Amino acid sequence: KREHEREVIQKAIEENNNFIKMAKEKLAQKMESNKENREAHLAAMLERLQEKDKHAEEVRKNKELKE
Amino acid sequence: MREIVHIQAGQCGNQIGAKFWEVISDEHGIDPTGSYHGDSDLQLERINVYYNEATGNKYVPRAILVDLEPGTMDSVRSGPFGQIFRPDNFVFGQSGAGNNWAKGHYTEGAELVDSVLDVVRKESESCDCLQGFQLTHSLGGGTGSGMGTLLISKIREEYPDRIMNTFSVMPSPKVSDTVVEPYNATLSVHQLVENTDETYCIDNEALYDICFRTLKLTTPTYGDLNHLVSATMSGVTTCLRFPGQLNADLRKLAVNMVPFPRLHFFMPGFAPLTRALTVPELTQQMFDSKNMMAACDPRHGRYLTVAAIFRGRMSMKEVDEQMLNVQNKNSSYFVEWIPNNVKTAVCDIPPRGLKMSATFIGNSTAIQELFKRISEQFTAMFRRKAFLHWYTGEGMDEMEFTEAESNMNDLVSEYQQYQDATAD
Amino acid sequence: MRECISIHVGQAGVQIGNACWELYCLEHGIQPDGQMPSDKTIGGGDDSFNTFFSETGAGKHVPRAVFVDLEPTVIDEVRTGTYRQLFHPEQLITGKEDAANNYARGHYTIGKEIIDLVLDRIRKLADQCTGLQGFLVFHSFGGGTGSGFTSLLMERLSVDYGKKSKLEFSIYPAPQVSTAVVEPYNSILTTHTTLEHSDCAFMVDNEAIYDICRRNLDIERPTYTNLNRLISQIVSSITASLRFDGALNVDLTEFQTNLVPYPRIHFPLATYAPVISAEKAYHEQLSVAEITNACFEPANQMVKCDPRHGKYMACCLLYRGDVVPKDVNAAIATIKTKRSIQFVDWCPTGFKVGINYQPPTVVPGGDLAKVQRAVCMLSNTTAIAEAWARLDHKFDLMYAKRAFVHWYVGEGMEEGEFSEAREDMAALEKDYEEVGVDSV
Ligand SMILES: C=C1C[C@@H]2CC[C@@]34C[C@H]5O[C@H]6[C@@H](O3)[C@H]3O[C@H](CC[C@@H]3O[C@H]6[C@H]5O4)CC(=O)C[C@@H]3[C@@H](OC)[C@@H](C[C@H](O)CN)O[C@H]3C[C@H]3O[C@@H](CC[C@@H]1O2)C[C@@H](C)C3=C
Ligand SMILES: Nc1nc2c(ncn2[C@@H]2O[C@H](COP(=O)(O)OP(=O)(O)OP(=O)(O)O)[C@@H](O)[C@H]2O)c(=O)[nH]1
Ligand SMILES: Nc1nc2c(ncn2[C@@H]2O[C@H](COP(=O)(O)OP(=O)(O)O)[C@@H](O)[C@H]2O)c(=O)[nH]1
Ligand SMILES: [Ca+2]
Ligand SMILES: [Ca+2]
Ligand SMILES: [Mg+2]
Repeated sequence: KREHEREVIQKAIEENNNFIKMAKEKLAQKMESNKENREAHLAAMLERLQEKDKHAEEVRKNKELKE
Repeated sequence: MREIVHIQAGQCGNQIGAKFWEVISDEHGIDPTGSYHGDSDLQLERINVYYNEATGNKYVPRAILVDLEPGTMDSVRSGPFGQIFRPDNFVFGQSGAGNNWAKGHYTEGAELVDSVLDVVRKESESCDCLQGFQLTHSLGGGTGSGMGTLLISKIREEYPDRIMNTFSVMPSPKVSDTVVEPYNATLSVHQLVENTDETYCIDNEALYDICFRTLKLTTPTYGDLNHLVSATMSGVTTCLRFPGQLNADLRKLAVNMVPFPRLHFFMPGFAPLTRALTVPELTQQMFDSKNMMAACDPRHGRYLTVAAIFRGRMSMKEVDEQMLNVQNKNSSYFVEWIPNNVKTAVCDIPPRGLKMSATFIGNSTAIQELFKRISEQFTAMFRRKAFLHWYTGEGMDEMEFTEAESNMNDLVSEYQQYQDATAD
Repeated sequence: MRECISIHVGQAGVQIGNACWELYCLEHGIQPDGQMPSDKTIGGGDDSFNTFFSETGAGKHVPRAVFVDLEPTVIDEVRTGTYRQLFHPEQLITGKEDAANNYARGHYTIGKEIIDLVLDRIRKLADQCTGLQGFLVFHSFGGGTGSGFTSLLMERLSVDYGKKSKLEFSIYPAPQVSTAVVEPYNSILTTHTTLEHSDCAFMVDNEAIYDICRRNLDIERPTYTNLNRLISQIVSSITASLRFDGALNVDLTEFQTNLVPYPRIHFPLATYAPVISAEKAYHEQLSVAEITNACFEPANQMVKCDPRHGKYMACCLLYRGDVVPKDVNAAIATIKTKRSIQFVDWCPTGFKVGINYQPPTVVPGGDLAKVQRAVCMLSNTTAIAEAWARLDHKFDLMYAKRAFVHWYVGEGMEEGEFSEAREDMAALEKDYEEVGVDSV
């Protein structure tokens, strides 16, 4: 009975530590995935705008050639 | 504070832009010298949104004036409230655009854009917490249409996570016969679809029809049209300029109004058009096609979202009841798959002259009628490949014209798609 | 010991917090400067009001509270308002840019920039406690900060304080005073994320509070001020057992043991009476039986739903004022035989009763009549699920078209988080169905 008493108190401690552990890990992975996603969306947006800048160059370059 | 940076490009851009500043300056009680002489503390509560506070208790509009010719900005400097603008914020060239979109967006405009960005950057760096940008311009002319849309792309490149808002004046043969305007409009819409968060469609066709058929003034002037535009611009910015709970900033407005990124072109409305009106009268008129600043019948489509703004001392109980009554008796015209898509604001402070007024902001699928009108005028010329030497000579090819056309055609079909969508 | 720390998040949470702490001060005789003449022990004490108020050497009584918003304008009103001397500057935390009615911004983009600072300030409060009991968290469902930042905070609090109890006061959205079309999104998202981290949550339906103000107080168009003062009376009744002491008093943790049969079934329905104007309370003494009877009138509920069409798993009566057990028991006997009160077969049918002797107080210029006695009923009913169903339906209507979803995806979220949150709400609805079914 003494041993069972030790197991119960230890089990209560473990499940509390595990709850803290799981919540910590889930939050860390969510933050990281969200960071990657949002930066990926910004990168895509900027890249599209970069393409417009390049296109504008080909336009002006195409003008002086035609002259 | 959450500052907004205002940019006005081209003749139409600076014209309606200056009227805007004249009107709201009066509402916030600031004179042409930048001094405040108001009667309510509500006037200065959020004045930092549009104004910078210089020493000596001076209020300077956070505004940037742009054009490829010096003429337009001269009349602005000479006009009332002309001296209130920051002298260094006047950025203009000498060449001009000459109703050529290609010159504004690729040639002349590109050579002046860096000078404009420098000013935008100076203003933006001085902001406690920048909201975003609002641009006034026309889609018919070359500078506002061409360089205006170029400025949007450039600003968005340096401020990717800020809100980009425009007041776009749509061309109409009833007002201007420049002929190449359908081209400049389509090329512009092609840009606006991709790079703006929210655009107020100010339709010159609607403005003329209101002045002629409603206000009963034959041979209307640009003063008459811009009177409606300034009244509209005042209304749609009321929630940004005064203490409020609903749509108090640009991003919250966009989140309530834009369910899909490309569908961000709004139909603005105003009542009454000029005894005072009752709330039932204000409400019914604002949802009326004759009160729309865009030539589109809302009963030819369905509302995705709506923002209503009542101004003046009135019963909020009456407002709530009437707004509910409008949605109930017109449920067919509101998409069922967006619950509670109509939001209402009430500001105690009325506009000048009126005891009370209402401003309408609708994201209606019926806006496709405006684009269809432009598209038909576009294809009427482009199928002939007429007048294309203005643009090809600047380095453009037919490829861009086609893509701009089809993208605008896509936008139209996308409205029809969500118009035809159902819950079951 | 047994301190409680209150956390007020976003506009709704902050403004409701203003109402509660003002009401607390009046109930305990605490002045706006924080002084309390009746408190003879200076610098500290073990009194019941000390669960919510700490004390300085200068005799100031300070709320064990933190206010947090992603924008400044709402909390600035607190900083320069009537009770500005009550709060230490570091208890009031503000950013510059809000969540713009976007859960994603509140939980991620904007929230992550200020979360550590908030946790540091909370830690300072906790270090002053000799026996911290738990947290009371006030927030809206619909707001970007109320939804998004609350979820982040609750998750972080579980990590830093383990299973230390966390109670919620959550403002459920209503069209009469809503400010965003995406509130059903924000509501499902925060409910999913928070469900594992909250031990007990009291939902307040704004539409329910709105109707009660119009009907019972005859207010044509209720403001937040009207709603909040009513909500404060209900919150006060719920925490009265923690802040006062009496021979017939029963702690809130006592009711909580009865109110939460399973971890996920922790959403009590609150009902409060009497709500009545001064004009109508005059010459109108409302007895124990009358206010108790009103608790079973659905129109007096904090959430719109029909308990008469569900099953009870628990029923608690929180009385305050001139109330004796004799009259309470008599009133309960009548109600049992004349009301539609059906219990599940696996729980006892008795009503948990607690009585606090100190009568209700009202704020000056308020709408509520000052009454000799009041009661708050806390019931655990399956009908509360109806509130989930209504939100879930609005969620489904918009999500089937992916409307407004790009606003969330743009801030780094994935559609999988939407479907995952919605699935959890589906399971919650099923859970509430199953607990109601009779035993085999
Ligand atoms: C002339 C002038 C000269 C000046 C032109 C101003 C302006 C502003 C800028 O936008 C462009 C336009 O105007 C462009 O305007 C065009 C030239 C390039 C000019 O080119 C640009 C720029 O010039 C000319 C017009 O389109 C004038 C319109 C045309 O209706 C089609 C005409 C009947 C037509 O003769 C029959 N087929 O009634 C006129 C009706 C309009 O009058 C004007 C006033 C008259 C007009 O102010 C007020 C508006 C509010 C309106 C109602
Ligand atoms: N009862 C009550 N509800 C409120 C109050 N303030 C806002 N709400 C409700 O809360 C919801 C909006 O959320 P808010 O709390 O205002 O937004 P927030 O938490 O500040 O988050 P963001 O502003 O988006 O960053 C709406 O349903 C409002 O009706 C209030 O003072 N009392
Ligand atoms: N409502 C209104 N429309 C204008 C005004 N000025 C020009 N427009 C319209 O703008 C179009 C021409 O664009 P404009 O601004 O003149 O060319 P830009 O200088 O290159 O931008 C025409 O279709 C006009 O009808 C104005 O003051 N008010
Ligand atoms: Ca003491
Ligand atoms: Ca009445
Ligand atoms: Mg807020």
